[PDB]
Amino acid sequence: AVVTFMANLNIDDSKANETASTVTDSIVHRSIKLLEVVVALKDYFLSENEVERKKALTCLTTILAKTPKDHLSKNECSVIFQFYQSKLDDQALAKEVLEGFAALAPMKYVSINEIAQLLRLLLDNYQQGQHLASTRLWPFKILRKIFDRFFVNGSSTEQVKRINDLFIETFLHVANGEKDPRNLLLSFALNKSITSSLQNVENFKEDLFDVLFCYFPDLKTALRSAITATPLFAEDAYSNLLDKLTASSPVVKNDTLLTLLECVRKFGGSSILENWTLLWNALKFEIMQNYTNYDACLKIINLMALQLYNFDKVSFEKFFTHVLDELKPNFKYEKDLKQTCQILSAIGSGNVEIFNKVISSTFPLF
Amino acid sequence: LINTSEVAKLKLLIMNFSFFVDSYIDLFGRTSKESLGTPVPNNKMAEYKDEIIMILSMALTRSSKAEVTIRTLSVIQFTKMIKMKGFLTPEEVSLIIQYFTEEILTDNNKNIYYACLEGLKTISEIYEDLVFEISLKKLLDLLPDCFEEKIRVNDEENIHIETILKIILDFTTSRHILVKESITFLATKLNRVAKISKSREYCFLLISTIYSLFNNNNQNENVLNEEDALALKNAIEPKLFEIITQESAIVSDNYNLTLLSNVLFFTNLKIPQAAHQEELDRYNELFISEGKIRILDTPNVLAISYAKILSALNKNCQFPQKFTVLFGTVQLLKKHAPRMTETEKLGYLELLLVLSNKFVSEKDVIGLFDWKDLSVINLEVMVWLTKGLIMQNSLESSEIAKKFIDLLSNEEIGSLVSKLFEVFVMDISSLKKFKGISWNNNVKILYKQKFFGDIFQTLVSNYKNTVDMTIKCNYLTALSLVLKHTPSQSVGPFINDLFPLLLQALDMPDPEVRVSALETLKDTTDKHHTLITEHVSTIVPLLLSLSLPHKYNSVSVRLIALQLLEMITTVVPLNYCLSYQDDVLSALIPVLSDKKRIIRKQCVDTRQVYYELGQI
Repeated sequence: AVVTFMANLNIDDSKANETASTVTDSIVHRSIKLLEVVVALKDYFLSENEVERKKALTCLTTILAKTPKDHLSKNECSVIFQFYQSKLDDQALAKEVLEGFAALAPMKYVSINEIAQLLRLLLDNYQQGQHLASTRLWPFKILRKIFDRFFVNGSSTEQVKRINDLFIETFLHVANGEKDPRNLLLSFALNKSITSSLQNVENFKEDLFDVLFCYFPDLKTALRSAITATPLFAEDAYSNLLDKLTASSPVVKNDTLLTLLECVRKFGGSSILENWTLLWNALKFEIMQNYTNYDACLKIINLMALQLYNFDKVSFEKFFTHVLDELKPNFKYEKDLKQTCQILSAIGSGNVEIFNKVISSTFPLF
Repeated sequence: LINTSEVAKLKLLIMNFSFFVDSYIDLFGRTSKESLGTPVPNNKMAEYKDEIIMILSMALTRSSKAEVTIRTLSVIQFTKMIKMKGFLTPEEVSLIIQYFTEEILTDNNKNIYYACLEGLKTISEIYEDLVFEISLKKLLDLLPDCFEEKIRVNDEENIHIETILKIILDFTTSRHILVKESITFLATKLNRVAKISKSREYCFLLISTIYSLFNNNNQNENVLNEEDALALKNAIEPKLFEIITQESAIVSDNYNLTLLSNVLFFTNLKIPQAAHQEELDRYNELFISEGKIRILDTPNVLAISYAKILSALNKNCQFPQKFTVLFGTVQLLKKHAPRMTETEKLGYLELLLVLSNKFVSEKDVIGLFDWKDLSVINLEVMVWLTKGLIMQNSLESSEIAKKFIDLLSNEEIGSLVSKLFEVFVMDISSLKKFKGISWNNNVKILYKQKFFGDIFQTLVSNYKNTVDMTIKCNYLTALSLVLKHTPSQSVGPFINDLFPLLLQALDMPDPEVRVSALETLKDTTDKHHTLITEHVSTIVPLLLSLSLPHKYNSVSVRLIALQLLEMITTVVPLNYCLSYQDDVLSALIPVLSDKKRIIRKQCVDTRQVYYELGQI
């Protein structure tokens, strides 16, 4: 197969995928020439001139992604040796290394030595996400895929239990330098998953929202689904969410009311049973303050009442008696009927029993 | 480059050399801790290295003490020449260290003083053993056996006894060998000045220096590593109990005992977890189960240290005796309270809080509840436990909060509860999610705001539903003591209903509530304006009385009254502000003439700004 040599030498001619197809044809022909072409490329990008090195490296990464057939773990670790040295030397060739990382992370051919060498040195020398638009765009990809490969709790962390804690601050290392919305979405989704799927985040929590808040201002619903992903944002969510009841701009108020919707939905009943009084105080203040914010806060009140009712009838009864003690003159008299009547309208729209409670509590008044 | 001691010639020589050192650096390199002795292959500066060394040595030393620029440039060029990779031998840097130390102890000139400090610190960060051997050991040797002596550097010039402590505080902030040996030697001298000498301030300063050096390393987590901090602990801790045994100034003064508690908390904060447990067990055996000291049977001051011990020892390790020590300290607080001293009682309360937030679960606390007895000790116990419960963010703490509000409607006990109600919301400084530690407690930062949202509303409703001296004063004091620790700008929705009690809280003895309410009116008038406009005719003379000198108006309180007067005059339109110019101008004469002068300067500024706003 002369196609092997002609592709291996014509990649320097900036043929891009045209010679990559010939490389694949060569690999099909001789079935052993993949290693020969990659090792002949190993010193082919060793030349300092930019064209030679970058064009050899792009095809090396492409055909390495196209070669998951025979690919050993220690050979794998040796493959990223040149990836790291190219990261260390210069940029504008490190991008191809970035697609190579984002291609080698998904595959199961990641050794224990590889996961450790990654989690240590991919930020030791490269310091991912610090420079250049694409050279900061792809690091989020490579860390996302190395998370979703085996570090994600699909098979728990029986052999990747070492990377849990340090992955927190290696994702925090790659932050505060990405401004394009795609990297923002990526960081949001990474926080969302790295809190919820991942275990023992409570030891190192509340710092993963730092990158999100720095990227927080549009297409921001990923951050909003993140702050509601797991009850670990519980301690975090209110920490910001109550403050967002005091926000001035109504768009963030509405978005944060939606986030509190998913929060009350997926923080069980213990947290809502904990914070029912303060949340009703804040949401009544916002009722007096105000897809608008008013329907969002009525849905907040409805879901919160439903959560107390389904979790503990005692808590929902305490809520109902507090609401009655505070608003009964409003219902019985001719003052503030709109807001309070809508409040118990949303409350009673939860179930038949709560509706009967609302009816028996308000109809005798007026 | 000719030998000269003249200010002009030597100064131009030194500032020229300042560029040749840079050329040499750019051509060859700079120091690394591995390249501390490795020289570059060839250059012409090596042929001139003796001349530049000699000229720098005579420029700093063997020179008059009046040279500020000459000696500053001398130490700067000394440091810069050190900054080259192994081009100066350890003998040269030893001579430079000796020069810096001698010229810094001889001359007080803060130019040469702080320049020599900078040079010594750079040598410390580039030469551990060298500086520790020449400068640090000598400085530790200048101090004598007895306190309050003149540290005779030479025949005439002498420094203070605290000068050595200040110099120790200066460097060794990031030098592992320096800081560890310094902690050891300062502990040795603490023991010695307590045993063979009779001093208090020297022991206090030494233990505070130990605390500061531990803090400067726990801020880095690497100057004293986990095992390094363990070894230094094993060195200092027997040296700390042996000075506990003798009356010293750490047992004689409870403040030095608190400094020892801080030192133990810092040195156990950097302890490996595998080595925590046994130590914890030892403590769990030394303080609770057995030992001469029994915190569960007899009150003792050293118990306070054990609190800092428990927050610093591991949580997710086997600590079987946690509920029993909580019950024992509750019983001791109930029984021994008249004979408990302030340090003992505060330490046992901190121990209660540490167990509540760290070791004992919420079930132990809720099983310890007894509201039948309306005694002071019972309220202390329930408040300091439900404080950790609030710090844990649960129903009970939030529901117990309402219980407290209700019980605060009592006449003679509701007043005590109101004045003690500050405890629920305070900083801890020992149980938060500190950097490093993660097993510290069940930390929740949202406790403050949540507690406010649970307390304020009911309090204000009760105040507006109250008549008399006592119960209204209780409501005001409780809401004020809650709002004082919670940030005022973080509690916004509550401000509107808070404005009546906000205006109420401006006349009461504690300057703490005064500063808090003044800050809260600042935030309110920054945000709210209808309340300010409708209430200015009421607030202005109250701020005037605040600005008047009084047994309750501190100079800071009057300064804050000035600041609020300025802020409310800025926010309120000119219509009302014109009507309230002369009163402020007249009732401020003891404020621009009081004991402090920032108070005086700011009262002058307040008077001038009021006058210019009224005249325009």
